[PDB]
Amino acid sequence: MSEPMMWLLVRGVWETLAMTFVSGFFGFVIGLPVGVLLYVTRPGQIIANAKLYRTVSAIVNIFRSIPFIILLVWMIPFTRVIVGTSIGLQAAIVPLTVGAAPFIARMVENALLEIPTGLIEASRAMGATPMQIVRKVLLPEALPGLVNAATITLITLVGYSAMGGAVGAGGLGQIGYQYGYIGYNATVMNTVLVLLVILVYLIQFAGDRIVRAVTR
Amino acid sequence: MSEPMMWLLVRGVWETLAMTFVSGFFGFVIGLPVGVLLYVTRPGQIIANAKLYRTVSAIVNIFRSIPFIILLVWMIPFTRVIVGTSIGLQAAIVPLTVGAAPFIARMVENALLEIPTGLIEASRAMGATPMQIVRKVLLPEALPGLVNAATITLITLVGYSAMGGAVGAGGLGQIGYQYGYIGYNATVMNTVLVLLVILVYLIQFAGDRIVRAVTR
Amino acid sequence: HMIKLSNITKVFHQGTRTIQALNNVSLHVPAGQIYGVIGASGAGKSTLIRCVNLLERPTEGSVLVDGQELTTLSESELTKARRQIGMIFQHFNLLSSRTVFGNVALPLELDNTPKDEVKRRVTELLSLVGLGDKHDSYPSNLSGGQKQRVAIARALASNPKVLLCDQATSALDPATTRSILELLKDINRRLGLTILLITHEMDVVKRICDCVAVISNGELIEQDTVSEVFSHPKTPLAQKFIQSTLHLDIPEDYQERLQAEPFTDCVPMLRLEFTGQSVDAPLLSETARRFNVNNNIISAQMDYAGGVKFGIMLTEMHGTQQDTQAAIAWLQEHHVKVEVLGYV
Amino acid sequence: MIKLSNITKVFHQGTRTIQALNNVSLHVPAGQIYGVIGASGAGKSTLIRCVNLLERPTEGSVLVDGQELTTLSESELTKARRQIGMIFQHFNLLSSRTVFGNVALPLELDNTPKDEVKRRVTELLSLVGLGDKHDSYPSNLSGGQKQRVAIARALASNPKVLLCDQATSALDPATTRSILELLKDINRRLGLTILLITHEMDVVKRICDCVAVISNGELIEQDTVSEVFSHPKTPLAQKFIQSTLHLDIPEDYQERLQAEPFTDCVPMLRLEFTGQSVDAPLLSETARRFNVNNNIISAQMDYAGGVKFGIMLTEMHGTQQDTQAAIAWLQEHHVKVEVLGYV
Ligand SMILES: Nc1ncnc2c1ncn2[C@@H]1O[C@H](COP(=O)(O)OP(=O)(O)O)[C@@H](O)[C@H]1O
Ligand SMILES: Nc1ncnc2c1ncn2[C@@H]1O[C@H](COP(=O)(O)OP(=O)(O)O)[C@@H](O)[C@H]1O
Repeated sequence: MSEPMMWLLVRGVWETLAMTFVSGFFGFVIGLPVGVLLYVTRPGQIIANAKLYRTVSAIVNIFRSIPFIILLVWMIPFTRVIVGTSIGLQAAIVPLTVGAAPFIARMVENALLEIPTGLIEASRAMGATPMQIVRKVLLPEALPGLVNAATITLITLVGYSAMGGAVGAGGLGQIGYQYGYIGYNATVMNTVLVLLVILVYLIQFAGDRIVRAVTR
Repeated sequence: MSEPMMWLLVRGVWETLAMTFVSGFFGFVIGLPVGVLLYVTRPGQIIANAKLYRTVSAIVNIFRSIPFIILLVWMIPFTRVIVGTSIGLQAAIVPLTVGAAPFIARMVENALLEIPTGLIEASRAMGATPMQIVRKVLLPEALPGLVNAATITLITLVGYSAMGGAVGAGGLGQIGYQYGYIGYNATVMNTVLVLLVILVYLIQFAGDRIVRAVTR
Repeated sequence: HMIKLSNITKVFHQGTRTIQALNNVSLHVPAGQIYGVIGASGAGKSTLIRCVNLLERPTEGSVLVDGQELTTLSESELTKARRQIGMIFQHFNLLSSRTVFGNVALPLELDNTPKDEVKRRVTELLSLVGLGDKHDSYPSNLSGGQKQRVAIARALASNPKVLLCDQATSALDPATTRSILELLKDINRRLGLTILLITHEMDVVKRICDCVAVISNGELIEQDTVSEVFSHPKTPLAQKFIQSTLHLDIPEDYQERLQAEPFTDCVPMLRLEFTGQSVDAPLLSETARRFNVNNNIISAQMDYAGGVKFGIMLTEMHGTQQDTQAAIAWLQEHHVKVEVLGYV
Repeated sequence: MIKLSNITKVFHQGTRTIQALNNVSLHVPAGQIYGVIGASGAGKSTLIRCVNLLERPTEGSVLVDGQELTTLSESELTKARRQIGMIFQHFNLLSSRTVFGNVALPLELDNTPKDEVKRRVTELLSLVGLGDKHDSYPSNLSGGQKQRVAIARALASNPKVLLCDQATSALDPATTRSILELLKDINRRLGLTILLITHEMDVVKRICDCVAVISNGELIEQDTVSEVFSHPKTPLAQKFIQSTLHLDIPEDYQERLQAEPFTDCVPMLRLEFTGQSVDAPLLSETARRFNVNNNIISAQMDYAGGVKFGIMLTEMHGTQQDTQAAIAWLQEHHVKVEVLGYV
């Protein structure tokens, strides 16, 4: 391997952790409240909206049903308008989080749905307010669930950020696209593979370590 | 709105379909046998090698870890040595099949762990062969989950299929890439997006509904 | 009257069809007393209890606790109201995430309280329920009863005037339901805490309840005191529940033979109610000697409900057409209720 | 049909040795319904498995229809398992099959002509009262209805033995009545040896000819039902008979109850009746004869296998000379009289 390459990988390893973790964060700042407000609106729950649910549920399904690459490309104009660029590390983050929100919100609600409804009932009975019941009761109870989703989201975002390197998000994905496809060096491809696999096992192992840490 | 253009784009719709299902098909051919192998080999189950399950579940896992483009790209030499080509669908369904298989088997295994043990027990007491259990009992009982597995397999594959455009697998995703990432014709990018969204729903409404029919 | 439910009627539309959950149910729980509502599954127990709390909205009626009206009220008022009513549930409803300690404290956090009282209030309420050992444990670790103690201490956190019970002992074993009910019982006596109660188990009623309503299909069929319901039951159903608590089994072979049409060589099979006066009175032993009857006892139980003895017997009476007629009549004079279930 | 000899099984789990069953030996006379009762973890589930070898005893001998099952070709053990039908708590049917097909499965396993399985299945279905229900799925069926499918399927093989694992354990008492009644009418009509385990002494009564009682992986009593319900040898058996007969000494009494005679006391008694004793006007006789007053705190009477039995808790008011005289009279008449204490 060329020394200018080793140093280039280390950008990507970074530009990968960057995209993946940042996209993740923003995706939760959105999907999380989306998820919560998808849980409540179902029949029987604290605020039950037949119609509000249907709307939010169809659109997440729409957004979720657009294969990420197609999301990214269709989003080129959006990105520039907001970022001022369609290119690079921070440009990637716009589509990359739009691609994460539907995964996340759906998961969050599915995690909330694991919580036995009698817990709500206890809570209202103590004179607890719908905000109180969320942050005081519901979220704490799915923390394992939610931390599980995070693990599963960040991993998803790696593959997403990698496919962003065909469209120039940079990162280890860019490096693979160039040196495994455009023109080929065996060594460079092979350490791209191996870097990515490790980033995932590490992301997986760590999450499990956190989820296993929550009390039974 | 070119009649010249539309027909290529409509050649593309065929390009995904062929790519999605042929992979889906071969994926299962590998995925389904491997899946029962995992299940039955688990500690409580029929064959029960915890040493064989450790091995196979590892192969299964490391392959699931590799993000798809990185697998698609890394695979080219092999894809080639197989098909003789690289660009084009008949070559694409190689890495698209390997993309699915391991992903599948874990679904199979998970779909088999869904059916109550002790149908096995009832079953054993009747003189049931291990073969007979799988064939006569296990599989038929798991079926609504096997079909749900494929709906997810298939829908997953559409998006996988589209990542292939960047690497020139030549499908609706390639039309979005070429015209979306470079040309930015706005009517084709809107059309490619809606076409595919439409394709996910049809895959799921088909399976979502065919599951309804297979249950009890 | 601590809590007052007046003409409470609740209807639901689930389906095409419309079910009536509760119809003109009215009951007053005098303060410092333990009130049971018993009935079959689907009678409206769960609804009825919930209305008091306005976890359910009574379609029409009045809900009055501590004199304070509830039905029409501001949601910010309903919170401070709910500080006065503790509640416990059949499925214990603890946060799996929190320690037994903090589980109790959560209602104390709902309105902001200094961390200092919380440490105080909680330690107390835990020494009360007998969990003081266990401050640091997680509910997944607890056995069934321990959970209900927690749930009780938790409902008692706000130091409420009224405790509600939703099938609260229903998932515990016979051994524990005794120890839970007697713990609740103390709190009622010691702190004078008012208790509303719902059960399908008459046993729960005769153990700790002062008053009892029998509910059937949204309706209250019998409203009296426990002493009065277990002694001189005014309803067939009422009898069914009572007859149950004392486990009284008339073997299949008897019901098969028993026929309301009298035959030759037949003796009457009759069931006998004893109230506190007649319970210790040797009315059967006497009745043999006097009326030269043979008393054949098919099964029988005596118990206590609300500080009052009572009991029931299925027997067949062997004697002369006159002798039998005579001794029956002597039991009626002595405050045995004699009811003839057939001939055999 | 079933002769199990000195059978012991130890599980290999958790760096811990458990005795599921320890030196267990059981003969079941062909043609008979034979119960096994015990507590959770008492080792019965382990045991009933040992018959058709759903569990392998670490030592001991199983033989059915004279044939020792312990050393067997896995291919011979299928053929062996044709003569032992089984049924389960949770009914264990294929949700994917209809009532009809579910019954036809074991016939399918060892290959049978299309019409022969039609003949067989259709017959066993009327037998179980499901001939109405041929096309239904287990979705649409009652726990009893399912357990009838389960039965029909057990008999497809036309076996010499029918194993019941907690078969009624979850069912309507009403329906528990109907299924045991059906198991019975099969015993009587078809000469089907039946072995069942339960924690429920009430089923033990209903259809069992003999009953074993099991603890710590050993079964301490083996007798008739008649014997055990009427003349329970072990306190544990008695306790079980305190489940069937419901005998409640009210709580006010224990604090009230005195260990030894105190001035102005009357004794409290446990009177146990057997057979003819039970239809006797024995207590009404003591009223007149010994001028005593019997007050009944609790009394239950029950049938078990063609013998009545009963127990009652009573006070006896009278003289020291009158009381000592009824009690004796009672004993001479074979009421067992036990003096519990004083009130
Ligand atoms: N939230 C609800 N939605 C629809 N129907 C209900 C609801 N709650 C109760 N019902 C119906 O009304 C009846 C009320 O009984 P419930 O409140 O469950 O008390 P119980 O303990 O007597 O069953 C139930 O049997 C049920 O059929
Ligand atoms: N396959 C098994 N592996 C390990 N331990 C078992 C197994 N089956 C049963 N046991 C344990 O050994 C004991 C055997 O008793 P069991 O046959 O279950 O009687 P019961 O039907 O009364 O539960 C049980 O207490 C159980 O916990």
